[PDB]
Amino acid sequence: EVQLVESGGDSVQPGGSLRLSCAAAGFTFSSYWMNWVRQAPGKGLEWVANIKQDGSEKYYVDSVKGRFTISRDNAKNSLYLQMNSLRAEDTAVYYCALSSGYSGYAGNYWGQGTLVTVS
Amino acid sequence: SKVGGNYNYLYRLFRKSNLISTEIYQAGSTPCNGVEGFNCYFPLQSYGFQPTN
Amino acid sequence: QAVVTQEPSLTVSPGGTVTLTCGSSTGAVTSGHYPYWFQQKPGQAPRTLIYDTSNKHSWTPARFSGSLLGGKAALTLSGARPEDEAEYYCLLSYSGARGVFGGGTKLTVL
Repeated sequence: EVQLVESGGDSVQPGGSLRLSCAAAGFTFSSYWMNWVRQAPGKGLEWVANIKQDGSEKYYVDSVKGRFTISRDNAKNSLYLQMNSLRAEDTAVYYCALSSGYSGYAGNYWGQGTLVTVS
Repeated sequence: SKVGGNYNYLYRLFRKSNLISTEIYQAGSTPCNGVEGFNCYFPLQSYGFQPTN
Repeated sequence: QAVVTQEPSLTVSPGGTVTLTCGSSTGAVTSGHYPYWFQQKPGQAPRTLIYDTSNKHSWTPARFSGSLLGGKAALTLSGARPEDEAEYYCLLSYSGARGVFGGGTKLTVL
């Protein structure tokens, strides 16, 4: 089947940085768009970021502008999200999602989620 | 049919050619290698049978 | 800008219909916003039900539909079941790939 497995979440110190990663399997990676979503506990889903199928373009929610970076390695079937000056306010479960829809802005297949705790 | 709708009956909506597999139907020119989505459709469609139809 | 509104909560008796709604602060919802709907049960990753306005996934119960109403998106249930208790979220696209999620509408079954 189609699966996304994210990890890299941990308990980290605010003001520092954290690199999250997602491994994809069960499908061709270089055919789709990849999306990131975060969900703070007790809250609904927010939108965080995206990346173009060929890696030529990245996209972000304004709230992470200048702080988050997305890139991927299509030879490893995986993508990365790294965030600097990580805020205590940004405590959330981060999800890796695969977007196969028409415009490619939102995911259809979702990973289990990795918890990012900042303290 | 039933009050909340009987959706237990399926029919095939997409196929490569004219006459029980669930292989994703490729509507476009892009291979559908396990993931459904735009131009990659699940071939079956449920009926919506209701007492009010 | 990133304001998407939903009814905070709905309560519907088993077998009854449910109408969940979603709209943006500007213009109106069209196919150009390629709306998505998600269902999240407590303790689980969210599941996508509707994509690109009205398309249904193979794992989406036929009971759900992505109809549009008076300039706003909706997710309609043709017959509520206990298994449907979840928080539902809508997602709308705008001038670019910067989707905005709605606050979320909690749906319970009476």
